[PDB]
Amino acid sequence: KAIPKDQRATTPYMTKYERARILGTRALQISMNAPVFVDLEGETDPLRIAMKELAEKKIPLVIRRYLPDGSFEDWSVEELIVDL
Amino acid sequence: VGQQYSSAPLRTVKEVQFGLFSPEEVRAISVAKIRFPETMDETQTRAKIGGLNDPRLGSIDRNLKCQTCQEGMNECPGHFGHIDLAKPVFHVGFIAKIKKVCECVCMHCGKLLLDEHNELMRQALAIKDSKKRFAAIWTLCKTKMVCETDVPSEDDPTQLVSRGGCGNTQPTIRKDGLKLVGSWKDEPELRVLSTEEILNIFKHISVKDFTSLGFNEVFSRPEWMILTCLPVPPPPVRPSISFNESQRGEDDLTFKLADILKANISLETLEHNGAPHHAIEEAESLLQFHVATYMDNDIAGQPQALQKSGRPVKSIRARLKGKEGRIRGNLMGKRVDFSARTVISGDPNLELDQVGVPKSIAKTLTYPEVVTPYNIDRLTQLVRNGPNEHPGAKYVIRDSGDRIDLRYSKRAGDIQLQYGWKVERHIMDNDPVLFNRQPSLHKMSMMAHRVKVIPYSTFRLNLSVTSPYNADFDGDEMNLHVPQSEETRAELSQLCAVPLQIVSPQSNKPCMGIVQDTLCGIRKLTLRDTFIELDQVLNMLYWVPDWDGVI
Amino acid sequence: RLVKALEDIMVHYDNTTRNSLGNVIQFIYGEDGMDAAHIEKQSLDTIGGSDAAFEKRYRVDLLNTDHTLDPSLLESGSEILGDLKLQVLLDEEYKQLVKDRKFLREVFVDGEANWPLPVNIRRIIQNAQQTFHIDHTKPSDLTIKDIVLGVKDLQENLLVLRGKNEIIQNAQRDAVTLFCCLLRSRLATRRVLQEYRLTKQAFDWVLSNIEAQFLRSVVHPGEMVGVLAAQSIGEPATQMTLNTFHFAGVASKKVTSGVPRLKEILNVAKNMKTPSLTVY
Amino acid sequence: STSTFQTRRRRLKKVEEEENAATLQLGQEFQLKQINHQGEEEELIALNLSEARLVIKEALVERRRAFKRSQKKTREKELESIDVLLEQTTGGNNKDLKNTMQYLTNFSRFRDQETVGAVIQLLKSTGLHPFEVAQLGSLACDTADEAKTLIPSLNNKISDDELERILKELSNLETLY
Amino acid sequence: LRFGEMERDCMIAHGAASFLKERLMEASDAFRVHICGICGLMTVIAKLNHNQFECKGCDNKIDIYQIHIPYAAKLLFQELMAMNITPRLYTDRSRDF
Amino acid sequence: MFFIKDLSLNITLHPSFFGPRMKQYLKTKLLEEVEGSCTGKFGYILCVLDYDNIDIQRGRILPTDGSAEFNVKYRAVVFKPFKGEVVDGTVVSCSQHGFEVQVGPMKVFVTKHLMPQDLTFNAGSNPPSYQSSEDVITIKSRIRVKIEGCISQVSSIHAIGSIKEDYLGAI
Amino acid sequence: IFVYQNNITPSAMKLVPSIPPATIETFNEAALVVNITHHELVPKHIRLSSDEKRELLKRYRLKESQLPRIQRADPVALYLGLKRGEVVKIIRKSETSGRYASYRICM
Amino acid sequence: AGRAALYKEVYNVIASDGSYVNYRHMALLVDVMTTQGGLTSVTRHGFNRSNTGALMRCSFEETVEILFEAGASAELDDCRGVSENVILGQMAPIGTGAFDVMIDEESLVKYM
DNA sequence: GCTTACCTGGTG
RNA sequence: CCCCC
DNA sequence: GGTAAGC
Ligand SMILES: [Mg+2]
Ligand SMILES: [Zn+2]
Ligand SMILES: [Zn+2]
Ligand SMILES: [Zn+2]
Repeated sequence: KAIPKDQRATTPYMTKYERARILGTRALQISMNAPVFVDLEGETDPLRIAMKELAEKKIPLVIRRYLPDGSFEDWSVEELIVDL
Repeated sequence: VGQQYSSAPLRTVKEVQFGLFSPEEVRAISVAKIRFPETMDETQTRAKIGGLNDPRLGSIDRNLKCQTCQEGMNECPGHFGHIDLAKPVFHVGFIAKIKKVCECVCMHCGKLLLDEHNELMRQALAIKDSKKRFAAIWTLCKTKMVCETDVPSEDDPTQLVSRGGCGNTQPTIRKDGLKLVGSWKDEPELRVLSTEEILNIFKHISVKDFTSLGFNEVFSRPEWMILTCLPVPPPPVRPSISFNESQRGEDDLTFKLADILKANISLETLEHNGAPHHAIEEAESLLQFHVATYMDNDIAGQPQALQKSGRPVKSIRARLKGKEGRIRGNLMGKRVDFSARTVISGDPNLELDQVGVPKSIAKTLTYPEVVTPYNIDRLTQLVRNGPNEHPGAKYVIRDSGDRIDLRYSKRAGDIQLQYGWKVERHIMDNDPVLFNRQPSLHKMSMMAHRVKVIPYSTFRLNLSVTSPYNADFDGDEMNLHVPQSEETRAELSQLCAVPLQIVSPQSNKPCMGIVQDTLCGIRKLTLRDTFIELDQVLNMLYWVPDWDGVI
Repeated sequence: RLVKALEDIMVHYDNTTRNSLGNVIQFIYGEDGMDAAHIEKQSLDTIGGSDAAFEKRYRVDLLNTDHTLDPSLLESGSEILGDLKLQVLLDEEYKQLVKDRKFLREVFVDGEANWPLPVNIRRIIQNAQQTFHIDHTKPSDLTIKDIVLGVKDLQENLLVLRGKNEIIQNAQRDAVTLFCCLLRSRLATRRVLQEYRLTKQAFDWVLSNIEAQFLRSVVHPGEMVGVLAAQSIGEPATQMTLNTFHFAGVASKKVTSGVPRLKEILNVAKNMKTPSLTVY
Repeated sequence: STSTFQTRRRRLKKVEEEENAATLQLGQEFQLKQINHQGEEEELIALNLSEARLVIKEALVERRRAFKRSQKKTREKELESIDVLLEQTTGGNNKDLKNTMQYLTNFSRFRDQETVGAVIQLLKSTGLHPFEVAQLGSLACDTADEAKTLIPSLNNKISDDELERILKELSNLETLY
Repeated sequence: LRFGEMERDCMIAHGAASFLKERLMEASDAFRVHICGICGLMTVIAKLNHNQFECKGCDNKIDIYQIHIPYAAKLLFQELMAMNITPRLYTDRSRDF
Repeated sequence: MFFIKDLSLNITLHPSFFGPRMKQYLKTKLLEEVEGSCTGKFGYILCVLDYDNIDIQRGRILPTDGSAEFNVKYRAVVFKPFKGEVVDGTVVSCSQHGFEVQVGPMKVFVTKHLMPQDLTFNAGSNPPSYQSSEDVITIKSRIRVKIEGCISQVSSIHAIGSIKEDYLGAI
Repeated sequence: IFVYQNNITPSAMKLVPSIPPATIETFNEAALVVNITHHELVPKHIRLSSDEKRELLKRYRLKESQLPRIQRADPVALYLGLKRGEVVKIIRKSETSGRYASYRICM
Repeated sequence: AGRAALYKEVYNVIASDGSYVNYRHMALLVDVMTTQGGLTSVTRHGFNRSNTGALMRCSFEETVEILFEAGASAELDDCRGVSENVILGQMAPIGTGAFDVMIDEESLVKYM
């Protein structure tokens, strides 16, 4: 049922799993000739490119965190904090 | 992934609805009627018959011929057929449940032995969990041995209200092998309850009554525990091992089905003809035997339906029973492609997270790369190298599905790659791979390493990584698994990488340290007495890769 | 059996521990909401020793000449003597530290001080000293307010749970209870100044790092915590013995132990080999 | 294939498929109580060819507007006029639409949106089924007997006299082609 | 080589969901079936080249889906069916819980 | 009849299209897939309305394949015929067995026996016709038909019609 | 609350649920000799109000099903005279956090 | 108190061996054995007889018997468990599978 | 209170 | 089988 | 060939 932005209660930090999936998903897309939102300063590896897109926070993806009831909180990879 | 484009929408399974087949559904979903024990030989002509082992249910001969569907071996799921049973038979799996249901219902009128008029019954009918509720209703109704016409009214105990007549006495049912025997009440009336007799009163159980017992109006009516129309599984379930033309060994199931068929033809013949009635009971019980023995051939009632060899016939139930079973042996665990195994050896010159991979293995294992403008030139070169030089490739998968075999293709020397094509190239240095040491007792028994293609036939690993694996070099063998997606390889590198496993969350301490030679040498190197002169100091400094260049 | 029983247990996006049916097994993972790889045995000082030595180590009395902070310890030292307004603050500090010692002695009855907790505070202070080249022979630029209120604010940011309601806010207060006991015991005014000899810059860096490290330490929603636990109990079980006989040669002293006792347990065995009351 | 807004209910229950008629027994998919994108319950939208012709015309016009905006970075006459718009917005391969527009432009009783609006107003007071309301706008009837025979559903729903007032008004609104 | 039960357990512990599916599907026995939308059965008589779909005795032809499941599960289900058990696979949730 | 219906199509888009003009290509693939289509369920999906406001929603990226699947929520004009629907149409083909009538996107075919006895086929006429004591039905003539029944035919619906009953026939 | 010495006759035990909404509780004198709630291993169990319960379920987004359960016959459930459905808050000492609260639904 | 004692017992077997397991693991096992109101054995009788999905329970011990009972009582498996997604060859709601990934056309445009 | 029905490590 | 921590 | 939950 989608928890509104102002009411989101999950972690502001990106989970270790969220990150691995994003980098994986984005590398996959890049490797399938998807448009790249970063300037590949001579980069070639779809993972190394995805990491650049992540670091520059230019990945156009959103995580749908599902709570055990079915409701969910959508989180942009832009707003999510990448520490780790 | 099950070959060739389907216009149908692809979805995932969200729910599994378990149930039982109505005999009406078995007929509805059938492709062939099935009526001859004979499997093949059109009189003698090697080709499948209009009776068993299909017209129709699927194919053999790696010849498309799968009835109008006409799809051929890999693509075709088989299609079910049916066999109509001359007399109804109990399903082995439900013999006990049938006993218990008979023990809960009046064997004459089909009513529930207890109802809302009984306080203890009301408590049971309230039970939310169907499994616990049926167990309660049974514990109550089993003892009830009369189908009460009237019972004391909710208000007045002196007065009575009519519930649902009949008033008939119930038997005390005992299981005699695959038979259900009753004892009504001089000495008791002993009689075996017929399948038809049971089926009939099961057909007469109210929806409200069978829904009060664990049952479902739509998906599982109690009457369906009694078999009437048997589904014949298609050839993929019972494959005929062909020993090259005019020599084929049919599955045990194929043989069993033929026995069910033969027993059935027999019964149908006597039933139709001058039924001696004490011959009919034999063919009937034999049919029961085969149908039982086909699903389960490990019944308590000893006779173990043997093969003419003295072997005991593989029951369907037997195929599913764990460790080697369908579930445990094929679904929870699988034998897998993109895998390797050799003797592990130790290497002081490999970084903690590297794995030394023998060339032969590197040239066999193949990661499938998508042709992109970034790799177009590199992949083009590996394709040129072919399947025999190390930085090489084995296959080229086109836009147009089918794969080019670089070891045989007349065009292998040519091949002008195109974006989107997949190049199946050899495993190369720095590819993330899953390395494992059985028994895999920990999360650390499986860790991701970076490939390092090297000579000689052993997987070489860093000495420090020995401890998490619980490996030594007295000939231990280790397993390698190659990830195939840019997505699965990110899972390995970002989650299972050896350096990420340094601190174990089992013991809450690190699970890798300095060992053996290095541990011994580190104490020795670091005593006051130990001094080094320039010559060696320089080689020692030069050995540290990260050294700042400052003496 | 352990693996098959725990398979489906995973940490959800609400820090709750649930199975495949979504039934709550633990309201917060392992009662604290921390990932076991970020846990280290630390010493909860306050718990042990004499009440006298405790008072010596922690009590700061600006209103008493003998028990004030030495003017050598902080610049504020000379003008802080007799400050009633700040004493009310140091009175809170000491009262809480006592309340903490009382509580720790309830939790761990044997007095055992060493418990695995997130954020090795020893190292952070140690590193702050080597970083800022702490002069254990120079007065500190810190204020009592800088310290007292500084630590108080840090506790507000040691977040395991997030929710703008009392259930979640209480659940959060609780999860952090034992960590905060350690934190308060290690960043007391007397300790910070007289033992660590920190500067405002140094102390700030410490609070900052504790916050960051604590956050890194919380479990990640998605952790397959079930299998992990099954394998963590499984692997040591693998190494236990059937026999043992450590009490052989002395009958009328018998114990079940090792693999057999692990079976008795996991099987919730009714007829156990060595039943025994220990009456106090 | 395309799905709808009507939520799937019957489990297995085979397929107890019922016939569709003019006892207003249009499908499950064509019930009076419909559910719109916004989730709200909306009534069935049935169009009289005229209402239908203008809906499609307007829809296609706004599509060319969007297509030209994104490109930066009298019955015999109305017939050719439409084939131009379709050759600009429609996929060409859509013969079904081309056959429809020729039909609709050649069989619409009311040209302008004012006249179409007036029809739609008049027939809405009636409280008849959206199907009967669309048929009363598409089929030109002179007597209540014509109407009531051609549209059998109507039968006891409206008085013969009231129906006749309506058909006199629809005939007056009929466009002089 | 066998990627067995215990091996599956470490991938679970690791949280390598996508790697696990790949190991059991692509790396081993992935298969494609046609499922009827009415009975959740592998009944669909899908003639691919003719684009004909059909589940007779549902009289389907329209409400049909393509699913990717390990061949051993296609086998498991046909085996359970052979024993009068209906393991009906559905592509939507009726319970909503 | 000729209804407006709220509908939704699931479109799976390949990573190559994950650029700025993405919605532009989804709205495009929607019009290709859906517009001009025919189903027994909905009838002919004649024309998609409100192009400016077609709802894309978010699109789930699919596990092992990179593609993203969106459920495109939209609203279109449909034509679904019915038994007992009285339709006006024009005569297209004509034979000794009957005549076929074009009604919007579909054809309704009238049998010789589902037309009054006086209407007799004339092979002679150019084009072949059906004549009676006061009427002529040939190609191009307008007819009011009562649909007797419909058949769903893959990408078209066809129907059998009558002009036997009162108030039906030539117009 | 009926505090009996040896046993309450089955004849008398029938009358127990006969007077709703009033509830009768039977405890043996011997059982009550020691207060089990005072034990080392027994934590503080707190009876939740219908509204407090409503909130607990709301806040964790729970079905009553998904809550950890306490038996009706449970020595502590009997002590508090917990009815079916009633939720109890359990405050225990934790070696991990300081304090930890669980909830149990009386079934 | 039962849970408290069970932990004490579980701990003491592991620890007597010299062995160390972090609390949270034993805590969890003891918790699982306890949330049902009583003591639920890590056996075919215990945990495997719970309200969890058929296919998952059939993966341990009573395989065929479980599936027959599943059929007769018309059980519905919601495929929420790992085992069910493994049998179906689908991504499990585990770790990297505990959430969904979506493209945001809004931001996709902003990045050009 | 006796008889039944389930189970028993990993690879090769 | 014959091999393994 | 060991345990328990059936009758
Ligand atoms: Mg060895
Ligand atoms: Zn086929
Ligand atoms: Zn009766
Ligand atoms: Zn079907």
